[PDB]
Amino acid sequence: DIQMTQTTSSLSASLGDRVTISCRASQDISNFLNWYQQKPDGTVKLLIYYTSRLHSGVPSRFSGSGSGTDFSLTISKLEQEDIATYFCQQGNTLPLTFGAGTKLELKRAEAAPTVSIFPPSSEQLTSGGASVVCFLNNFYPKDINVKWKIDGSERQNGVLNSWTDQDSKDSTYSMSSTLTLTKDEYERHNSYTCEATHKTSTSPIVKSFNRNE
Amino acid sequence: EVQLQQSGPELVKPGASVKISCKASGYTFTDYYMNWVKLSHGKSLEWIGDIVPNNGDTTYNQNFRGKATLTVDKSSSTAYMELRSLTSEDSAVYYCARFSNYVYPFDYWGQGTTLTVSSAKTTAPSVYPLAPVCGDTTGSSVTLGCLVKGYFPEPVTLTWNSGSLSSGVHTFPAILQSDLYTLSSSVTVTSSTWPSQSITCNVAHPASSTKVDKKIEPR
Amino acid sequence: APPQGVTVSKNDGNGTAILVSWQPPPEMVQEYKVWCLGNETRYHINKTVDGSTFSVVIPFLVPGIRYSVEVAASGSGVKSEPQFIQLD
Repeated sequence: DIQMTQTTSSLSASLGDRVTISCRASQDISNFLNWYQQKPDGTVKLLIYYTSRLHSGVPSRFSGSGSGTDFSLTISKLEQEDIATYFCQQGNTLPLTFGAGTKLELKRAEAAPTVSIFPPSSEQLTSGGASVVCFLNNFYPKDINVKWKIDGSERQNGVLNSWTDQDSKDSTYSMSSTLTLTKDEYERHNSYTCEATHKTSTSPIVKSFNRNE
Repeated sequence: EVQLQQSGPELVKPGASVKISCKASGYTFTDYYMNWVKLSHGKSLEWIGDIVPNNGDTTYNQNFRGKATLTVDKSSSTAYMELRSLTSEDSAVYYCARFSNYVYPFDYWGQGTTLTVSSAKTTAPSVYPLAPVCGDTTGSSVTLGCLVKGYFPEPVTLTWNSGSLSSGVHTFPAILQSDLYTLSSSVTVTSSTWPSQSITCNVAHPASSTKVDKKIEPR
Repeated sequence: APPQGVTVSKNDGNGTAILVSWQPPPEMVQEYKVWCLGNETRYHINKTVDGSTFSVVIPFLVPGIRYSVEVAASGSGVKSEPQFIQLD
């Protein structure tokens, strides 16, 4: 089999930048190298065929180039609708193989997260479970840390964190941190605190509440 | 225009089988090979194999031999793929795509079919309202939440005020929690908006034929 | 009887597609079939259009490959004498 290698799985650039995505074949595939674009909604479309040929309908800012085993896809001036995942594909040899894909994201200025903490709903408590939720919204870059404290003591077990995809409007990220306990354990404690640490400040952002009140 | 229409999402238990379809229209079915392609987290994009609609001749990626079986019904312009002995690594999105011959590009793709392989049963979500902490929040804006817990399989659809509230919304990707999914969504509005106006989170879970409306009330 | 006056040309611009066109055979045609063949089986392209269609675009020809183009009216009737085209 022929292995297609896209070394960079994630690439960040600014709008208007010249963006180049690389693709490597484990051996000579001549010029049988195609590029596909996958949108967030799962739609896949042909962009470039035979190394450098632009498919009908595709904006002229897209181009391709190759050298037998080295290939590249270039966007001359990055637009927002170009934010997607790009795959290369060799068609020289069976079985057909793809690169692992390169996902594009946007750069922007650093932004501190807006933090909100939410006690378990009275409804959830009726189920015997208790989820404490912390929203960390509209920050950049994506890297962030959250610490949970219960009655002044750090809690690590029962925490799940989920990041949104980059916001299509302001290019920020958001993350939800959820501490899930049993009802009984939740009611054996009073103070619940979530602490967000982001590169925008040496001081963490702290949101808390007391169960009894 | 050329269209490749794939069948809906499937949930299947480990060890069992599944048969998914790809219905072609807008061209002469026999003019093109039909292919199947797998998109997974573990191995990204993989070519499974192709089939000649005119006679049903198949070519397989050896890696999928013993896993995938391709068939066609040319009278209905439909291609089929059957996956057997299903495991976790089979959970993926499966595409059908055509080409004139294997040196030619995949110029038209189906919309994809999501397969989930799990022992977890179809389960409706519990929907919990997330109102601000009982007693003061800093700022001129207010953030509300909706917690959607313990459903299976994906997906759910979540809206706020039936789409009237669309700005300032973050819906976080669902996470597996003891083989069930949990999702949350936040919405941020001016203090002038809530609680003077009603804000309701709307949750739909098609697999369990469930719709839930949860109004967010002050604690 | 074969389709008459078969024409083959680059659909051009800067792509790779060709445009194949023809006239009806002398003297009821339900389908026209086009064969675009290379030196190996993997280059073989089949295309089918209805009896009231007299041109078709064939995209994605492989550069440097000498293709033969044949058309037949409709299995199918006598094929037009093959014409050849090769892109840079």
